[PDB]
Amino acid sequence: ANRMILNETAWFGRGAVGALTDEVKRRGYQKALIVTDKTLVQCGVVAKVTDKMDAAGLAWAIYDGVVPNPTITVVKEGLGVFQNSGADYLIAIGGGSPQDTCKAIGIISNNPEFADVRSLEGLSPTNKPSVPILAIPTTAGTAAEVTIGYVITDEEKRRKFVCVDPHDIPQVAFIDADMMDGMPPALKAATGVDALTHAIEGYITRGAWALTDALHIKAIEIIAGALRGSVAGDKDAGEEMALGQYVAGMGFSNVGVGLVHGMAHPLGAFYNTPHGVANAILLPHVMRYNADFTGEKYRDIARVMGVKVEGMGLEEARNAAVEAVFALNRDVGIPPHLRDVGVRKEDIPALAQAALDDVCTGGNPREATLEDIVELYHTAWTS
Amino acid sequence: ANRMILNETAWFGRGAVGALTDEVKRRGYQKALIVTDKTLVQCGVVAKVTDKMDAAGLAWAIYDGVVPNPTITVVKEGLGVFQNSGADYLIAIGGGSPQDTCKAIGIISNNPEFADVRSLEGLSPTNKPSVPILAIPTTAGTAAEVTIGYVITDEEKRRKFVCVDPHDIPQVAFIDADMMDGMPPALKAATGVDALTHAIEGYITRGAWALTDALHIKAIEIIAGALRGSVAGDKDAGEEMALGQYVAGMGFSNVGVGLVHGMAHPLGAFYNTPHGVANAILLPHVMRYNADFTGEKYRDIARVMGVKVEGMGLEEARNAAVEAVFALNRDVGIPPHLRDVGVRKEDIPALAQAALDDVCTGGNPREATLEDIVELYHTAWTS
Ligand SMILES: Nc1ncnc2c1ncn2[C@@H]1O[C@H](COP(=O)(O)OP(=O)(O)OC[C@H]2O[C@@H](O)[C@H](O)[C@@H]2O)[C@@H](O)[C@H]1O
Ligand SMILES: Nc1ncnc2c1ncn2[C@@H]1O[C@H](COP(=O)(O)OP(=O)(O)OC[C@H]2O[C@@H](O)[C@H](O)[C@@H]2O)[C@@H](O)[C@H]1O
Ligand SMILES: [Fe+3]
Ligand SMILES: [Fe+3]
Repeated sequence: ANRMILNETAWFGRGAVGALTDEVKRRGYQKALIVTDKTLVQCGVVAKVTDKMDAAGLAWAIYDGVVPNPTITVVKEGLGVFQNSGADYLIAIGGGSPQDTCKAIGIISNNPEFADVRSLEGLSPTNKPSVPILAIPTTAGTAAEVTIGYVITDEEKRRKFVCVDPHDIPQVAFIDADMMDGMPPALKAATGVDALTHAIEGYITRGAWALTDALHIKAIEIIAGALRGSVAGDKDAGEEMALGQYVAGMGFSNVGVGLVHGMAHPLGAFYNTPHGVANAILLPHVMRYNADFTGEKYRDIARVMGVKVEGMGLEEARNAAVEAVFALNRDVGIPPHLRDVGVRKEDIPALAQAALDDVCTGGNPREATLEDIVELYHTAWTS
Repeated sequence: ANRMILNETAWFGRGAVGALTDEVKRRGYQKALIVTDKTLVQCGVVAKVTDKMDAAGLAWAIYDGVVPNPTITVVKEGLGVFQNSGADYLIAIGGGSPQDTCKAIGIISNNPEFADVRSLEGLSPTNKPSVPILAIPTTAGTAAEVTIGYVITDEEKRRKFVCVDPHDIPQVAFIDADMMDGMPPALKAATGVDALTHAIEGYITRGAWALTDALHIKAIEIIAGALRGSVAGDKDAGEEMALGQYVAGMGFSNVGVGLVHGMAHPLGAFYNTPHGVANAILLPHVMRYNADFTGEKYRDIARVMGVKVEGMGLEEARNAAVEAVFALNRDVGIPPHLRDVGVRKEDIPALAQAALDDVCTGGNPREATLEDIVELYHTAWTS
């Protein structure tokens, strides 16, 4: 049998954060700890929520110590602030980095034996549900509001580790493009191709079945339809992106992804590479590697990305899908090679070993060796 | 902004009830009341769960007093057993009738002021969640396991009333075709077209939006593909129906249905007509009537029901959508006329009034008048 973890309650559309104060009152919670980052505070995005909480008369403290590719130190610091604050619930406001940090804090608080943080890696054997989380994404990106996965950086061991736990599922998700509009075009592109990567990897993942197939092929159609428009400042396309990224979440959380995420994670660990930029550069090269092990599925990807596949042979349709991704990356301004984002040639062996051991690689529909991954890094590295 | 209530946890596929004993142990629950009917006990369907519970040493009691179109009397009786059972959670085993009875019991148990049952009608103003419910459907049919609506028969007022309450959502759903196989062909046919009615009405309902559109159109595709096979005893067909009927639920719960359900409920109240048969006979007639208020959506329906809709204009396509429904009904042995199932012509005015006042009607994409519902009943009634 196949398990699906989803949000019991989610609110969708511009003004969705409007529903937060009523949801909190209904659940009888006392005091929030908002988990977020310096930018989202300074930019006024956090105030969009806190102003409504102030008006509703709902108490909150804040932790904005989160940095991109959040570290063990960031988690431990956040858990301390959560403890000193007297909060009884969590509000995650931001992208994957603040939301993953929130999940770790929420989990360790009710599962104190995991306080070293790195011991959460894998299928965390937690006995207790997280401290309730209310989740408000600010990127059109990670779907952390609906997934059971979170990614923390172990700096001592220079690796990103994936934690997978149904106990970390937020009680309510607020998916509001008014929280997303501040994203610089480059961030919309990076988080948008992260979402496309979730949906493409999820579509072809080893554990894929009919329900996740339906969710993923819909997310690919929405994301591929909307991302250029959203990067160009189109407000309706940003709302479409907000839905597409979430629908990708509903799928990949529950079945897995593949070698793109496997190879992206060590780039974050080694260089602090933005996760979506890493995914974006790797994705077409990994799709090529995986192509002959995906059955009819690249035909579907090509069709909902705007290719006429009607009279195409299967290998022709597979190339069309790969080229459609190279073209999207070009159109939204992601550079074509890993060298362009500062990946060192010397590091490929260590990166390849880290990728081989990443939790995500297990879902890849083609079984990757060390030599395959070394070669993929090289192919993606330069022309 | 649009709200989605879904199951936080759900298990899908043949053998999915195998996940029940672990879900109960992880939630620390001490004793179930199983809410079901005598037919499911008799056929050993209930034993498929209680045998697994016995092996895991999990305590249960049974209430099997549920009848089709469950009554205020049945709810009060089951409630009485729950209170004297010492149970701390519920397992609903059966179609809509047990699952809806189970939700009424679980709501009233934790919201005792609703003991008269009829005070639940509409957006039930409950302050507390239901007693936790684990939902196991045995028809390929109502999606009661994932919806927030339940339907009780008021015998003194001769009407079915809808109770809509986020507090009633089951904690875990187990969607297991093995629990469904024993449906007589006629029951697979009726519940299957109920599922199709949810998906079609959900797709064209007034509250419809992007997420519910994608769920409903996918559910129409799965059900149109699978239903003939499942009725004829095909294993895989039955598993596809089990998924499709659930996917329809994920949508219609959250946005509504229309005049088919509005007109079906009075037939249940007046004659105890099976819900699915009532929906089946009415569906193609009401689609016809709605056609001109559904923009392009009947184009999409005809397509996913296997009609080459390429050359066609909007009215060609609209009519093909309707005939695709007409044909499916015939093939699965559904009476094509209301007079076949003992609907009396004299009652049509009274039925029309009840249908105009049924909440499901409010979601209908075309705003119905009394005389329109009178005419639709007459159309659906004759040979
Ligand atoms: N609406 C916004 N407007 C402006 N800047 C924003 C906005 N939302 C986020 N940012 C900024 O974008 C930068 C990247 O934020 P992240 O949270 O790191 O981005 P995201 O891609 O959503 O999350 C990545 C993280 O999630 C994991 O899945 C992944 O492994 C990685 O750790 C930060 O400086 C953040 O302040
Ligand atoms: N697996 C099965 N095998 C054999 N018989 C079965 C099975 N499942 C159900 N039945 C029998 O089918 C009959 C109809 O069962 P219901 O639960 O009434 O059917 P369903 O269509 O699932 O629910 C209808 C109810 O749901 C509401 O949406 C609607 O208003 C109505 O009250 C009953 O006699 C029941 O015992
Ligand atoms: Fe990702
Ligand atoms: Fe129904």
